[PDB]
Amino acid sequence: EVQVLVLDGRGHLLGRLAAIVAKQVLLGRKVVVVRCEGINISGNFYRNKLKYLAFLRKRMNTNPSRGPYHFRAPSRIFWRTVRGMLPHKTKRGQAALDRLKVFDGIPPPYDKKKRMVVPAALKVVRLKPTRKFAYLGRLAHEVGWKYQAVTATLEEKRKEKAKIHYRKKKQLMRLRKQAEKNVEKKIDKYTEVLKTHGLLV
Amino acid sequence: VFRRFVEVGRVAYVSFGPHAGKLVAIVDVIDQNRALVDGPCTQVRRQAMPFKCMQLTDFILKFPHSAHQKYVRQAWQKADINTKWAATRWAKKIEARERKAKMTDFDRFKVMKAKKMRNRIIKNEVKKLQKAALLKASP
Amino acid sequence: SGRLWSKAIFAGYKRGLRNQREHTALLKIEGVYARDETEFYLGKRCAYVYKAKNNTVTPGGKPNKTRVIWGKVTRAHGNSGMVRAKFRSNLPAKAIGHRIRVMLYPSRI
Amino acid sequence: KASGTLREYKVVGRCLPTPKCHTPPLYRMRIFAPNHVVAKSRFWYFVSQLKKMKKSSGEIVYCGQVFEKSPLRVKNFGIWLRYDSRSGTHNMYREYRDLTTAGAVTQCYRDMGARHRARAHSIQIMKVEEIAASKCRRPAVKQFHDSKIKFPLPHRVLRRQHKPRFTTKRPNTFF
Amino acid sequence: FLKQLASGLLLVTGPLVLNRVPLRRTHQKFVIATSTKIDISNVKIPKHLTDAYFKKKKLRKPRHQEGEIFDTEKEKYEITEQRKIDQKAVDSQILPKIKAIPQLQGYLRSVFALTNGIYPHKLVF
RNA sequence: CCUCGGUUGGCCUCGGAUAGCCGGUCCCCCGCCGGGGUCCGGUGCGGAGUGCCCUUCGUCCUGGGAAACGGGGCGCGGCCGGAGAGGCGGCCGCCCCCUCGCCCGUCACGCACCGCACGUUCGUGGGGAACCUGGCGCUAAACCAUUCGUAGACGACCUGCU
RNA sequence: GGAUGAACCGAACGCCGGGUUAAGGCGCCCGAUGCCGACGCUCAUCAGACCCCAGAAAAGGUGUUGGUUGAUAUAGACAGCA
RNA sequence: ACAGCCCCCCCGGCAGCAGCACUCGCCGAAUCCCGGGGCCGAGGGAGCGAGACCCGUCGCCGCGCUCUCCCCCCUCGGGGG
Ligand SMILES: [Mg+2]
Ligand SMILES: [Mg+2]
Ligand SMILES: [Mg+2]
Ligand SMILES: [Mg+2]
Ligand SMILES: [Mg+2]
Ligand SMILES: [Mg+2]
Ligand SMILES: [Mg+2]
Repeated sequence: EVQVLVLDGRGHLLGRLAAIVAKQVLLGRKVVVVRCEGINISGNFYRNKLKYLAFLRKRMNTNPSRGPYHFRAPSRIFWRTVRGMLPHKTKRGQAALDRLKVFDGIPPPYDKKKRMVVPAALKVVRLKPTRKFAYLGRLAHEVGWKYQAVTATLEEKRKEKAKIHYRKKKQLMRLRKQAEKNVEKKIDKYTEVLKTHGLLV
Repeated sequence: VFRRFVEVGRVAYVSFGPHAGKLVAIVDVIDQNRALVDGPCTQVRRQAMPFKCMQLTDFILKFPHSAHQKYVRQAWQKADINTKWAATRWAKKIEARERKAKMTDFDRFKVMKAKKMRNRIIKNEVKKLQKAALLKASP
Repeated sequence: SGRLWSKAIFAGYKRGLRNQREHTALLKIEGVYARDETEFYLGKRCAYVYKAKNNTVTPGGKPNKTRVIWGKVTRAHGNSGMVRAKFRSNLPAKAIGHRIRVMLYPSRI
Repeated sequence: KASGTLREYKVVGRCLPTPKCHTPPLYRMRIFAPNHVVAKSRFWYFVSQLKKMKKSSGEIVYCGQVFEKSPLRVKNFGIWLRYDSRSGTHNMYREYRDLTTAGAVTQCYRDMGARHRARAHSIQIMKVEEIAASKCRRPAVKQFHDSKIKFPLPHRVLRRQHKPRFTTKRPNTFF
Repeated sequence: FLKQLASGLLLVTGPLVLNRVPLRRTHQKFVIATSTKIDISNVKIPKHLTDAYFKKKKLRKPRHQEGEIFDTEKEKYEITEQRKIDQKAVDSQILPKIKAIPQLQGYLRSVFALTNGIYPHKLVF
């Protein structure tokens, strides 16, 4: 689409969400993934940590400063996964990669906006309930990410402010329902039209 | 925790497949995945049917398992499932979806006008209620 | 007064893995995500509208920067609402991931 | 032999008449096959194994599909078969619940492929029989012999995961 | 829509008082037929309203070969009194049938557009 | 003027669970709002993103409804909230406007350009030189050269100079 | 097509447009399953993942799933406690 | 029995019939009609006849009407049986 697609990374499987995001950005769409510390990986935490430690072991023997750059933030981990699914060594792939933004937590541009969900990448429907999974935030923290605590604190503050906003919205909606109850003699003429054509059961 | 159960006489709504949008009664259970299924008044002849395309309702009919069409149809007609289903909120939501989908361009225009006026009146009343509630002053 | 055309994305050319047939293009029409929904758009005119440096003549208007490569939808592609399009000239590769307008012009309804 | 939804075929054949017996005996088999061509091929395979017959030395006088005489009734099927594993041949008795005999045999082929990696060319179905619910031996079949059977559908996974592909609401699994 | 002409072009008049569309030809390939209809039976479409009637007229270029003085005159198309009379005659008997059903005149005054949520293949016209 | 083109309404946000959820309401506790225990509803999510909002032909006579405690100000001044990348949002006081804009009707008109494409928006777009027009404001450093030797292959670096 | 490859699998070649296939495929790279695909099996702190082909055996497992044969049991099995 | 299920009947009757209540096939001398999208337009003297003369509306194939006469139904001679 023409606007930015904001995806909440909580409860989403890494590779599934990354494949969807890669196709979206290749189709010329701006995608912003927030709360990348909430991304889940199937398989138990020790196995996933072993996978990332093997990735850490892969370095250039002659000069590690040139070698593979092992990014420790969950946002950068997800970004590298999407880059793995993109043709990043061509101009088209680099433009597609530039169309993607990743964040830990939800920063101020996007904490006041609705966030989409990709059901085809959700753990609840893609994973059996008996299986074990790992949290990307915990994996990143125990492999070297330094900002798990401050991100948690800022997320708690954001959740408090969102709770206040939601209480205000519920009060407004209650008042709207009361208003619809108050005026119905002057409303039933259009309510019947809406009910006839299927809007507003 | 669970309130709706797969059992003999349970009425299920067909979500997809060749019989989508119809009501059926569960006559028997086969191998954890299929059910012997019969809609005698909703025009679904007896056949096997997977549980994945079923959505259980709150109606349960009282007939023995693997009874014939006669007894299933009498159980359906007595305490008519069709009228009760049509009265439920589920079926009228389905009907609202259908009549919204089959709405023409002139109907869309008329709905736009009616919704415009309705929303404006409701918004004026909401503003009035907000101003009425704002006059709170008590130590 | 209104958009009057369906949005589509130039996804790419008809291709194998290692061969590319640039004479026909693959279009992703927005909101069309199944093959059975593509029948409406078959035969519809489609346009790749872009801007350039020099002014060109505009039919029924003053010259401006706008240029068009005209085309039309030929058949459905895949199972997921892709369509194939033939344009008068093969689409430039810089247009991949950009807007194509499906114009509704040869209406069958 | 590949598969699909198998069908039952009554196949009747005999040897060609010779100046040793003018009326050779007729032999009948039940063949579960995708189609009548495969049914005739399997009939010749089996009668070549059992009697001393060949397709060239004999003929098939009948090959007709056997329709299920009660496809509206759930019933229990016991299937005696033999198959070649990677390191031997074994006889098995399996049980299934189905409406049709051919469907039960198809279930058997899929289940043998799933549980024993047995391809359909390794499997010889030697007996299929409808059995009473009191003669069943497999608990997975016997547990459905309840006049008051009752169970919910606990964790209903969303299957329309791409319509819509992007949404605001997370799916519900409880219904 | 009123009638198909001899060339297959439709003759339409979304009445000029409603959306400024005169008695005018159009191509059936480039229109969308909606489901809403009015009963325009027993109205009198004039007989002279034909393809020859609606065919475009031109002035250039007799008595002039090389252009040194601009021949851009007459470029202002003129609405003929005959055309105005025909438009009035048709509209005077189409309009009462339009007013016979509620807010069809508002529907005809409005123009069609594609909202970002709506898709032409899912729309019933 | 020169150059770069994309785009063709918006959604201003609970936390989340999934072998469960969502909404509303009376009694207890804590600052007149929240958290618990009841009770009442909804749940193939209808307080529904399979959704919601806005909705572009424009005017002129012209009546009925909605409102009339109402909308507009690139109009002034003040206040508050927002720091994770606040680059944003909200509320008051004064002034100046129209009673129009929202629905259903009456009444006619507008280039009706004589079938035809790139139309329709963001948009007073981004970037660069330059002319005119006013008001309010500013009058600096860096480098070389010199010097230092905490430095040094050369660069670089640490320093000093009414 | 097999990522890659003289020999494998498909198929042999003038320059092109349209249609359809083979072998092989259809999460993303990368065309195509964005099917409300079917039935099961499997959790690996070296999982597994497709001819040639690019790594493994004997031997084990009270992991789990089927199957064969035999045995005991209301004349009360089995396991525990005495 | 205060539900039902299976088999044989002394025998069934009605409707429908590989069903427009989407349970399970193979087909078409036992097969026809209509519609939509896409790509294409290569060729260029076809006249046994007038003795051609406006550029051969021509061959094969399938049809209609007239050189017979009654009527019928709409238009006001034209159209349809
Ligand atoms: Mg190759
Ligand atoms: Mg290889
Ligand atoms: Mg080709
Ligand atoms: Mg591949
Ligand atoms: Mg693809
Ligand atoms: Mg038939
Ligand atoms: Mg030619």
